[PDB]
Amino acid sequence: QSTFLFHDYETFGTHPALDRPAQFAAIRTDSEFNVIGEPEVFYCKPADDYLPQPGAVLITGITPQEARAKGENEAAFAARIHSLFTVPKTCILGYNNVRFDDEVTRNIFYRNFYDPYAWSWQHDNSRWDLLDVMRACYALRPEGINWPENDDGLPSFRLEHLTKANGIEHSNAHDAMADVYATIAMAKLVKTRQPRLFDYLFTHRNKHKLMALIDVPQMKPLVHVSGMFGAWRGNTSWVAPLAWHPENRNAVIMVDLAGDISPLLELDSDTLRERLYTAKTDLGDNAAVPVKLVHINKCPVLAQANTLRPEDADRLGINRQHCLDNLKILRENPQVREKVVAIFAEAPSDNVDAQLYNGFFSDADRAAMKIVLETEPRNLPALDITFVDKRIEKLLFNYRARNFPGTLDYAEQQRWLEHRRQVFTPEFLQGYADELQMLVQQYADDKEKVALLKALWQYAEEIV
DNA sequence: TTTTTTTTTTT
Repeated sequence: QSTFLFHDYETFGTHPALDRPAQFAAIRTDSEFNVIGEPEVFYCKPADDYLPQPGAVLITGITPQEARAKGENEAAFAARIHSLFTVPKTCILGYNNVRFDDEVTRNIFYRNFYDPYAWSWQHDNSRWDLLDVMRACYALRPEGINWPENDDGLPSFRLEHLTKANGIEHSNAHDAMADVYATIAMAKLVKTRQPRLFDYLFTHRNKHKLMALIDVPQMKPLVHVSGMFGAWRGNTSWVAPLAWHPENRNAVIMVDLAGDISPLLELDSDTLRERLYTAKTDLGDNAAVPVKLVHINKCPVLAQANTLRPEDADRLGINRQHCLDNLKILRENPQVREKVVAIFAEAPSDNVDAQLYNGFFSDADRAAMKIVLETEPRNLPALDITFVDKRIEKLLFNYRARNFPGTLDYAEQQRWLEHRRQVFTPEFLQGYADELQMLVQQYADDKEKVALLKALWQYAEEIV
């Protein structure tokens, strides 16, 4: 039988490729989300070349020390996660996971000699994200479920706010599992209150399932939901697919039909290209370019035209007319599509860890890495295999120097400290201080928080 | 199998 898999991370920072993980959580589930298997949780040892960015530690409450003690080396952290995720017929998911938690999962596998995509592709493996489903469910069919309004009075879509607003427990928040359960809790709330909707979002999660909606030459008007539209509009507005992104066929070029199209008609690409790369403030007394890219491969909420009903669009405030007129004009303008699609025809990182998306690895290397996966820590020095990619030869030096310091050789050991020297440069460390200071000054009142700010400096000493 | 500015989200 096919299964879901609700997972969650706790990291030492936002950026997946640079900031490292700290904790993991996961639960296997059936077609109706009921709890199969043993709840799995590990910790990840932070290597001797990285300092957690305070903000992460303050909100997680998880110090590196704790992780160094409780946790396994990143290789095992990967392996153990890879082994859960490689299970066939699985829909691996979480909250914001596609935007975040999964990326980490990629960079981990990338770092530790694995396929960072296969886990959500090979042997009938898919993925999903409830965050969009919440926004959608509020936007279109909010019957039954509660949604919390903020200070100003706009709907929140935090897990911590949605849980407390739906009876689900979230004492001990930002605790790997506590989320993973409270994450499942919502799926059963959406399959209950609007399975009508749920199955729609679900079945159309896959790439090939989305093309059904996207009619490009004729520009069929679809309903879309992203946080990018913002809470003020209920994260919703109709869109018309102009074209497939020139340099990235995983992206479709859409038009916000709720906005003011005229710029598209009354400017050239090189201005529009400036006007959409213009920020929300310095676009002064003008209109904003109502264009956006929807990425098909990222479980986007795409629905059929009439899905959004007059009962809903009135509740929200989106102006049916404007979107139609604008469509009429867009279909009556076969050159809007000309420049807009030109815009996206203008095309680099230095650190190997962030060098994930430099294409893919050739079948020659795919083997060569899988063979490095066979080699026991002993023989990594010994084995002679040729590599096409320059990224691997680098990755292998780090891989050993973090996960297996015992394997290091007299020279390597001193190259590693010379790396650590280039990493931990005086002023760079000073920053860390200024930050810790400023924060402890900010969070001076609290003792339990400061307790961490202390520990991070303690860590920042001994590690250096 | 893959990636500048919206907006909100997770750590």
